[PDB]
Amino acid sequence: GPHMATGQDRVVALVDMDCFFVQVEQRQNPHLRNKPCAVVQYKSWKGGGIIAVSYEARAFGVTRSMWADDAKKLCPDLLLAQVRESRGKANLTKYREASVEVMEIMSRFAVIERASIDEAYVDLTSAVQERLQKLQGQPISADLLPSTYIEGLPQGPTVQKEGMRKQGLFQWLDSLQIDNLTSPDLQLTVGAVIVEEMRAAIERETGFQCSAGISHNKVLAKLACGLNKPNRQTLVSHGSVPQLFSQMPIRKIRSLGGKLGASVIEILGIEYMGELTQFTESQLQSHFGEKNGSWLYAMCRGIEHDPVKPRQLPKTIGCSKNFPGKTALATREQVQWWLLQLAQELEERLTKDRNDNDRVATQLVVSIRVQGDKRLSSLRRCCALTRYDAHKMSHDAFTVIKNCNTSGIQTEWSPPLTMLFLCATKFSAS
DNA sequence: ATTATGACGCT
DNA sequence: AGCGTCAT
Ligand SMILES: Nc1ncnc2c1ncn2[C@H]1C[C@H](O)[C@@H](COP(=O)(O)OP(=O)(O)OP(=O)(O)O)O1
Ligand SMILES: [Ca+2]
Ligand SMILES: [Mg+2]
Repeated sequence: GPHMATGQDRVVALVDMDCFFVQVEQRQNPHLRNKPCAVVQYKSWKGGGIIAVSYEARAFGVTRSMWADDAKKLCPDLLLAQVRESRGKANLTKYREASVEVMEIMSRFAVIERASIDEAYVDLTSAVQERLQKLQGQPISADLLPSTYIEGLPQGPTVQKEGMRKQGLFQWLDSLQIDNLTSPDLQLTVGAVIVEEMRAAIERETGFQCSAGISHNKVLAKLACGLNKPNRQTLVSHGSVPQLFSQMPIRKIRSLGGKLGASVIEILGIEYMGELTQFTESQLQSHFGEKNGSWLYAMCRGIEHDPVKPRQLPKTIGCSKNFPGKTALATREQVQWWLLQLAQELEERLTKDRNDNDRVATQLVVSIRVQGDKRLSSLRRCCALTRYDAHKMSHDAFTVIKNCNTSGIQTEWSPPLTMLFLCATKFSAS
């Protein structure tokens, strides 16, 4: 009843760029704009691996992870842009720098948590309170929400999508009580107005379009964001949760896309998020552990407490290359050359990071994979990172891994290496 | 023969 | 610490 918390204390948004790497390439090369196009890395093997796909191309069934030669079978006129190559490896600098552009604009509106290269969570709670004071009990015009969907509406008593969007919006605004400044539905609505403004600013100043979700926590904001893409934003109210979750596959919720989600389905014999409400907190804890059990118990009711962490910069800077099939490194000279290439890119990124962000990494992590292992990493060892120098870093990396060489021969490397990975971590202010 | 990342949890 | 999971 009156003591039962409802997880409506915050307004949280998740902003995610539409087909991000593609938009970066389309801004640079107008010939790619408004075309079925994809971004690919490498080229020799099957025309390269697709990593981002424009919405026009998705209509043909082109997807991420598809080989470009295969995508071309679905979409003969597919245009491609290739990821830059430096020191023999894909170099993602252009996209990282474009990411910074967006993150800096968002940070003008509120504190953000960088969640990936192309998305950030936003805690809008305080910004909403402020805007509410400005409004002075003034109603919110639908004009202020020109790209917003209200999940679950319209309902009750309509052919085209934009018209549906507006009907839903009008039902929502018609029911709002703007008299109450602590009304969670009102707070979300004002949050959506701010997110419209943030999204407009992003597009004006970068050229990039994005989608967004607005709700009361990160998981719902994230789910909302994906409900209407591209170039639209979705508000998921506390009230919409029971209907939304009643047919929502468990795997769609962030963190349940893998083995745990699979275990939830298997052990409990259920399919949808809403079916979780029927179990006690202790029951869920017994199957999935104290922490997961509590989290699932609240989450299936639309409640989640993870804070938007104030962190705009990545916590690690890493460089990685796979050496698949026949290209696996089988000589010490090979291993040393590629560690150097990786270390050189890393030094470059580290030096720029130190200048821009006044911090220095203190730990170097070195990871490899050996031919045969089905695991991402076979071995992960750390050493001290005392100087931003590529030759030293690569020499150190070699030293920590050199014992993995089964070969009785000094020159040879066995079993061959199918992945190398250098990662700088444990930053300190400088 | 996706690849190149990046965060966080467990013990 | 080194490993595993989940994600973009
Ligand atoms: N598995 C991956 N491997 C390599 N790069 C990836 C991978 N997943 C995502 N990326 C890169 C390319 C994407 O443009 C960018 C953002 O990813 P993501 O948000 O999942 O999709 P997207 O922005 O391309 O399309 P959407 O409009 O569906 O969000 O990160
Ligand atoms: Ca995206
Ligand atoms: Mg994303």
